[PDB]
Order: sequence, then C-alpha cells, then structure tokens
Amino acid sequence: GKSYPTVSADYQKAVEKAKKKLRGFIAEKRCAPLMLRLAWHSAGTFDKGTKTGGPFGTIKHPAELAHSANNGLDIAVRLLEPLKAEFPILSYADFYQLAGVVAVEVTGGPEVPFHPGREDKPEPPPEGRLPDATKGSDHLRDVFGKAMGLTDQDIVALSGGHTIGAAHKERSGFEGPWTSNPLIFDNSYFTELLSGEKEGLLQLPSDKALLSDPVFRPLVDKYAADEDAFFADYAEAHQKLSELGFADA
Ligand code: HEM
Ligand SMILES: [K+]
Repeated sequence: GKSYPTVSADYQKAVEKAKKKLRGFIAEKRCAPLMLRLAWHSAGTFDKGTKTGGPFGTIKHPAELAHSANNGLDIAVRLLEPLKAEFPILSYADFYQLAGVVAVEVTGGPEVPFHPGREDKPEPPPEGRLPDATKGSDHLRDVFGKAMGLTDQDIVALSGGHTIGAAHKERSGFEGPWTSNPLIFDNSYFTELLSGEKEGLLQLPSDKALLSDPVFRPLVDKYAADEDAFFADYAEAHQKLSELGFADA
C-alpha cells in the first residue's frame, strides 16, 4: 500500500547522480557494511502505532547519534557529508537510504528498488527501539513486528545483512565478522549459522535465536540452500524497511 510522492525532474537527476557517486565512494572506502548499518539504524526506529521514527534523516542529529545502539555511526555520517553537500537538493533521509541500497549492490547483493521523496523530519525518536543483540525471538518480533510492522520472513532475511561487516568491541562490545568474506553480500551468514561456531567468526544471541524458533528456522534453511531465494526475500524486506512510515507506513 505505497503511494510514492512526485519529485521534480531535477530531484530525480540528483538521485541518479548520487547513486553513481555513492557506488564509487563506498567501494573505495570499503565502508559498505557501515553504510548498511547507518541506513538500517535510520529506518529501524519506526513505530507503526504512533507513526514516529523511521527513515527521515534524524540519525545525523547528535542526540540520535549518541544512542548507544548507534556507537560508531557518527563515523558514517561524517564520511558521507562531503558527498551529500554535492547534492543539496536531496533530503538526508533519501540520501542515507540510497547509501544503504548502494552498499548492498556494490558488495554483490540484490538490486533493492529505491523511490525518492522522504522528508527530513525535525525530531528524532526516543532511544531504545533498535534490537538488543542479547535477546531472542520474542524480542525480535516485538521490535520488527509490533513496532516496525515487518513480517517473520522479513526478520530472517534482514538478519542476513550481517553477511557483510563485523562487530567492534569499542562499538557494541561484540567483535569480529559473521563470515569469511565480510565485504561480499552472499548467503554465507546462514551457512555459518547452521554449521556451528567456527573460530574467528561471530554469532550474536539474536542470530542464534533464529535457529531455534519454529518459524525462523525453516527460513534459515531455505536461505542456506538457495542464495537466489535469499536475495529475493532480502530485496523485498530491505525495500519495506527503507520505506517504513514513508508513502504510507
Ligand atoms: C536482528 C536484530 C539485529 C541485531 C540484534 C543487530 C545487532 C548488531 C550488532 C550488535 C552489531 C555490531 C556493531 C559493532 O560493534 O560494530 C551489528 C552490526 C551490523 N549490523 Fe546488525 N543487528 C540486527 C539486524 C541488522 C539488520 C536488520 C541489518 C541490515 C539489513 C544489519 C546490518 C548490520 C551490519 C551490516 C553490521 C556491520 C557493521 C560494520 O561492519 O561496521 N543488522 N548488528
Ligand atoms: K559474506
């Protein structure tokens, strides 16, 4: 149920221009995982019942960056500011979601559809809406389902975003990559999850919760066996995530 706003031709030209420059910049800086995290932490604050939070540019606000869940994302915001300044017509809201789509693409993942038109909103949401890594399946459904309004399939697919990147003990406190190829967007997150803990590789309690939940576990198996199926479900979930509260909820 999305009705995307009309934006001017000049706006659409800037989107296409910005998309290309974001590819070059993110590939050069090797920061795709961090940019995906910035996009996801921007959007993941949406609460469907109140229609507050969501991907509306507030994460660049120092009050939102200071949330402990966002440790390390001020680096991301800073990295992007010079490029953003070359595209003054774009909202920060659109710019950060576009960076997220590009981060998935340049690491070899699916092409997530992107629609412009998000407005930058004045007030960041309250802290505490993003998921706690030490909790489990009920928690995940509270946050992805009851707050953001996403499905159980969306939760497992989006968890696969950890196929790129790593944790840092000075940011979350957790440390290391989930995969042997953490700048490559593939289904490796799920195959590692299934195989046991391997030395050097990370699994959060929130990752392991997927293995024991009766709805989540069949999806983990699907994705581990069929990367195309993962890509399809990932692309659907990321688009929905990136559009929470936008063009209708
Ligand atoms: C399912 C609930 C989730 C939890 C509990 C969670 C938790 C975490 C934690 C604790 C970190 C480590 C931060 C650090 O120390 O640097 C992290 C990193 C990361 N997260 Fe998630 N996350 C979740 C979902 C997501 C989703 C939905 C996405 C995007 C689709 C995502 C993408 C990433 C990425 C790409 C990193 C790596 C960042 C980097 O390499 O610097 N995560 N997550
Ligand atoms: K990977």
